[PDB]
This record gives sequence, C-alpha cells and structure tokens, in this order.
Amino acid sequence: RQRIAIDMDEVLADTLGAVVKAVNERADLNIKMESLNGKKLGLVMDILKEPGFFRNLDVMPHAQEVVKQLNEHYDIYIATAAMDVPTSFHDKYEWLLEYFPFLDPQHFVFCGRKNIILADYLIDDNPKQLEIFEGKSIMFTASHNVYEHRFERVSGWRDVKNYFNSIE
Amino acid sequence: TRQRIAIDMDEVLADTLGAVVKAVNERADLNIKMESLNGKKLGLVMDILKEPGFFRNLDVMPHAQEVVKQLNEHYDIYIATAAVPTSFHDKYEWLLEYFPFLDPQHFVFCGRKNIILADYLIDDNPKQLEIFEGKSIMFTASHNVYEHRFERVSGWRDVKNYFNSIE
Ligand SMILES: [Cl-]
Ligand SMILES: [Cl-]
Ligand SMILES: [Mg+2]
Ligand SMILES: [Mg+2]
Repeated sequence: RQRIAIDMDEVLADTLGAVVKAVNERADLNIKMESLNGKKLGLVMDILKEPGFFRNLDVMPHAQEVVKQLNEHYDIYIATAAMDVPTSFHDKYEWLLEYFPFLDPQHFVFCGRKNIILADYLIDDNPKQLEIFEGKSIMFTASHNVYEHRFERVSGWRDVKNYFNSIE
Repeated sequence: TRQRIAIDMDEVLADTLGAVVKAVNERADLNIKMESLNGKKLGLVMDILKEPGFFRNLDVMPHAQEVVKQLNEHYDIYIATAAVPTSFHDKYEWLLEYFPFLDPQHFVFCGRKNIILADYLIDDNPKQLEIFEGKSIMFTASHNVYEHRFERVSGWRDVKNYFNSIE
C-alpha cells in the first residue's frame, strides 16, 4: 500500500488566486493570471502574513473528490512549509481539517525540504522540491512552472486521477 | 552523498523533564526525585507545559551542541518534533538560538516519525523508534529504562561514541 505526499500551496489550495485578488483590490490593479506564466508575482508579503490568510483559501478544483478516491488505495500525507510564514502554522492545519476531514490528522507534516519525506509519490508545484524528493516526483502545473520540463507533469486534479489510474 | 540523522527534541536535545520537575517542585513545594521516575512519565504538568515560553527556556542536554555540530560535518541533520499553542514558535526560536549551525529547512514538525526518510533517528520514545524505517537509536530517559529492543545511547558523548564506532 503505497504513500502519496501532497503539497498544499498551489496544489491543494489556491494560494496564488488569493494573493492576486487581494493585490488587485488593495492597489487597484488588474493583474491577469496569464501574465504570471514562468514568473513569480511587499504588500504581497504583508498579505501572506495576515492572520487568517491561509484559513480562507479556496480548494483547487476536484481536489477533494480525487484525494478521497486516492485514499481508498493509497496512504495520503500532506506536506507544507513551516518556516515559510511561521505565524500561519495553525491556520494551515485548520484549513486541512476543514477541507480534508477524511484524512488522518497525524498525516500532516510541516517541513522545508521535502527530501525528508518517506513516500512513493510527491505531488508538488515547486521544481526545487521535485528535484530533491527521493520517490517519484509529480509536477502539478502552476503559472510559475509552465516552462519546466524535467518532471512528469499533471495539469489539474483530473490529470492526477488519470495518472494514478494508468499505473494501476 | 551524505547520510542523514533525524534527532528528536524533548528529552533528547532539550532537558524537558528537568524543567518540568523543577517547576513542579517550586509550585507544589515538592522534592520529586528522578530516581522515583524510573519507568514513569509524570493537571498542572499540562499547565506548565502549555505556558508560553516553556520550551524557549529549556536547558540544552549536556554536550548536545558540540556532538551535533561534529555529526553535522559528516551527516545532514534534521530535527523532528511535535508542536501546544505557542510551542511551535518557542521550539524554533530555541533551535535558532542554541543550534544556529543547523538549517531551519531541516526542521520537521510531525506527529509520527514513520514519515521521515533518514538513515538514523535518535529519539527517547520507543513508540516512534518502533515505526521509524531507518536505524532507530534510543536515547536514554527515565521513562524508557526497561525498553530493550533498540540500540541504546546514554547521553551525547555516548552518541558520539556510537557514530565513531561505525566509522
Ligand atoms: Cl498545529
Ligand atoms: Cl534525487
Ligand atoms: Mg506549492
Ligand atoms: Mg522525545
């Protein structure tokens, strides 16, 4: 029975959509999502560090239904940065409890470098974690990584379900 | 490539039990002896543990800074702990203060250490040691003195002697 580790930001949670929305509201801009392809987005840091920010994020389309399915055959762990935005440790945990209530809360791990994670698969948007992970790395598409080619790529949660269906 | 050692915080890097005993003695005016705690784990203990700053103020286990720094010459070092409202902040600040040579990207907050990919785990809790998939190294604590399944080290100069012996 194999183990899949899943990153939170830009994979399970729509962290980028939330930041852009807040920036557009506050600084009165019209940043389009497309314009961030291959790129990374002061006010932003302050948006990310506001209490509740990680609590209020949207779930990525189809992520709940797909992860609930994968959980029938795979052990699921959720992995996320701790020292990135220290003050949001609790909000992230509470978001996972709200939106992924069917997962064992003991399977939530906070770490920097995900090479410490013992699992067969890692679903992550960050190439820097995909390159160091010691299982099979699966790259979840995000605007910043659209020009990366080294890793097996999945664009969305339906793509995730299809990948796992193909190796079973 | 470097091999990796995962190290637990409480009762391994940090003298958590010394702190709790001290606090209990002061408050309940007791004189609990450690020799009374062999095999034992010990509402006001929870209250002591949950006071903001408790984990920030722990003493470092003798020789831990020196031996972990030396081990870091040859092995990548990860710190694993559960983290308890202010405990996350207090623990990380404590590591930054007392172990500044360690990389914070290697701090791991989890409940069950079966998720950790490392060659070695140094931990006092036999429940963690039993589920770890690397080499489990038991660090001696009052509560574990009758556990015999795992390789035992008593103190950090003994941990150094263990790693020296395999080199
Ligand atoms: Cl938490
Ligand atoms: Cl690798
Ligand atoms: Mg991410
Ligand atoms: Mg411990």
